[PDB]
Amino acid sequence: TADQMVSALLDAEPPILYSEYDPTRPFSEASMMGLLTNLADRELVHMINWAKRVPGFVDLTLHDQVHLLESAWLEILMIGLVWRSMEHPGKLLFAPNLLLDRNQGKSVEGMVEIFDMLLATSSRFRMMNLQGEEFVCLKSIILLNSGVYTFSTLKSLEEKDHIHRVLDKITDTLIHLMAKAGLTLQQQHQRLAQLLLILSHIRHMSNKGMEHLYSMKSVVPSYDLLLEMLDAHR
Amino acid sequence: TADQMVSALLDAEPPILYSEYDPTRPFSEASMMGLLTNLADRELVHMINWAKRVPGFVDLTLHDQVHLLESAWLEILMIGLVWRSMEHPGKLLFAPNLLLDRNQGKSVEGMVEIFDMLLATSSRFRMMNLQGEEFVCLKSIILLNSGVYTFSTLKSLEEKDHIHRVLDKITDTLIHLMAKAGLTLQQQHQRLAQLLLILSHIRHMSNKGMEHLYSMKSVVPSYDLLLEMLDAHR
Ligand SMILES: CCCN(C)C(=O)CCCCCCCCCC[C@@H]1Cc2cc(O)ccc2[C@H]2CC[C@]3(C)[C@@H](O)CC[C@H]3[C@H]12
Ligand SMILES: CCCN(C)C(=O)CCCCCCCCCC[C@@H]1Cc2cc(O)ccc2[C@H]2CC[C@]3(C)[C@@H](O)CC[C@H]3[C@H]12
Repeated sequence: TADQMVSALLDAEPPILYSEYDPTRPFSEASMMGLLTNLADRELVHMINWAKRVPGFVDLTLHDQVHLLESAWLEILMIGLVWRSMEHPGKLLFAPNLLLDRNQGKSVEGMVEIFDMLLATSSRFRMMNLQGEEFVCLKSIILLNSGVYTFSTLKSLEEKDHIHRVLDKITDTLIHLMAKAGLTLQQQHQRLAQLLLILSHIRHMSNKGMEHLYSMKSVVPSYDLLLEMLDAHR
Repeated sequence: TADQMVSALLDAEPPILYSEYDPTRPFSEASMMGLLTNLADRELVHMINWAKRVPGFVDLTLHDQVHLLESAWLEILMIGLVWRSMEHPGKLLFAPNLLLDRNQGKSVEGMVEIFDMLLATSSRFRMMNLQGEEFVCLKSIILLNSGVYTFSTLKSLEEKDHIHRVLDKITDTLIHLMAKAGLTLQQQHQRLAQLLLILSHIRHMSNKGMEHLYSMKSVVPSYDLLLEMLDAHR
């Protein structure tokens, strides 16, 4: 049911991790990229656990699970960051001990442009009063949607049909949440659209972020890493 | 009204332009990039005329009109291409005299990857049976939405509020179209979501296309070009 979908997603939420650095040492000696890389690397392991709990995800082939996570990982990191930063105007809560403003983004060439986008997205979330139940629906939508247009064998046709069925169930769930909040039918469809259009901007920001990461010529999980992490034993 | 919005958008549609090349000359001697650049350059002029007819667009400042078109131009070109290609499986109808398959995209390094995405998007449009009235709504949404998160003066706050009001009116229009087609309330909100999620993929494809164009180090309209074209006399 829609209420069961909501509880499942909320129950699956990953933990909020801390940055790893000597708090009794001067900040200017740290590698900003080192801290951010190390944080994301640890978040990615919990990402895989969360993804396996998104209803419908483990019904797909391992190959298609990997394709979806390879497309979506940075969008999923970024929507979590924007959500964890919503109540910190002007700052990005990478971790509770790593709350950064835009001037701190200037320590890495090209990064302040990305921080500005993330900050503006968190502002948009605040303006709309995004609720946590909506947040978990949108994050699941990113996981299922971001790689689905870039997979026509029979099995692929079946995998795409299943993804679109799950996506439709999440839509039904978002509408149900909004009807419960007292929105009119018109406000429900307007708010659904506003939320989904924000996903376009998250995609944009992920593309700009990935371009920035690739420009360091080093900071990106490989196909084989994600495959090994998703291909678990019992 | 919603019906008036639909008629206004349909009436504003740009013409379908032809590629410029000697049809009595061998194809292998043409510059593929030359043909594609020259086509897009001519489409951009008609783009500006169309944008000025999207309800609400000319109410914005010239500066914000330019920002929106600078963000959105390639997405708007690409959604038109995908729409003009819907009934040509396996081909991209850049122009009626320039219908290209994926092997023709291999003549420019890096381009076949983009052609594959565009082709897969046109397939998705065919699968959903996208209607022309829906197409014009989605194209207007791209224009209004793609640059709205990347503009907090009072005037900017007013410009963003107006954009979001127009966007909400287009949502209402898309729902109205779907109710008229006989869809249930559930199918209406599911189809609205499916359409808006495709816009995320169009954004993605524009980002990959822009990366490809910038990699030629040359093929992109400048801020000053768009400003001069939008800043018309009477
Ligand atoms: C084959 C084995 C592979 N082997 C050897 C490995 O070590 C495998 C590890 C491979 C994964 C390594 C990925 C590291 C990604 C770091 C992302 C970084 C942290 C972060 C964290 C967040 O929560 C939310 C968002 C963001 C990003 C936002 C956009 C930013 C600011 C960009 O502009 C520059 C930095 C970016 C931020
Ligand atoms: C300051 C004055 C400036 N000055 C001097 C000028 O000349 C101002 C002209 C500046 C504008 C020039 C932009 C040229 C853009 C060409 C885009 C090209 C044609 C096209 C047409 C479509 O309808 C739909 C889509 C697409 C694109 C899809 C993605 C593709 C395949 C990429 O992978 C490589 C080619 C791309 C396709």
